[PDB]
Amino acid sequence: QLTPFLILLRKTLEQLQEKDTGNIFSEPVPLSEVPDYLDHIKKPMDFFTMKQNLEAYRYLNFDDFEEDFNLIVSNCLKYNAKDTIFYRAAVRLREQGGAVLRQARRQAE
Ligand SMILES: COc1ccccc1C(=O)Nc1cc2c(cc1N1CCCCC1)n(C)c(=O)n2C
Repeated sequence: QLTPFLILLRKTLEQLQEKDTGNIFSEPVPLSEVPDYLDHIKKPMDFFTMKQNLEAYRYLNFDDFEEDFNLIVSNCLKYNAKDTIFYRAAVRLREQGGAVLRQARRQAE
């Protein structure tokens, strides 16, 4: 049901954000500091934006939620060179966030 699902997602988002130990993915990539970001990235995403989306009832299924998480990672791997803190952090988040989502999905099913 909807209310239990939304409770699950809120907890899941909290746990995903907990894996961002560099605090690298918790606000939008700042265009004032990374001015060419939108030359390469179609749809920016970050955990604050996901929280706004969650609280506005925009994630009513697990796939839509997981897709936005996957964008946080994919965008970062795409934009940044391999030998950067950003790329390395995204690879780690993919692994550790992946684990959180697998557990959450087992709960939702
Ligand atoms: C607020 O961010 C900055 C402030 C001053 C100088 C530089 C930055 C900055 O480069 N931030 C930044 C760049 C990112 C980035 C994240 C950030 N910040 C780092 C500081 C906290 C907010 C997010 N991700 C995920 C990327 O792929 N890129 C290129």
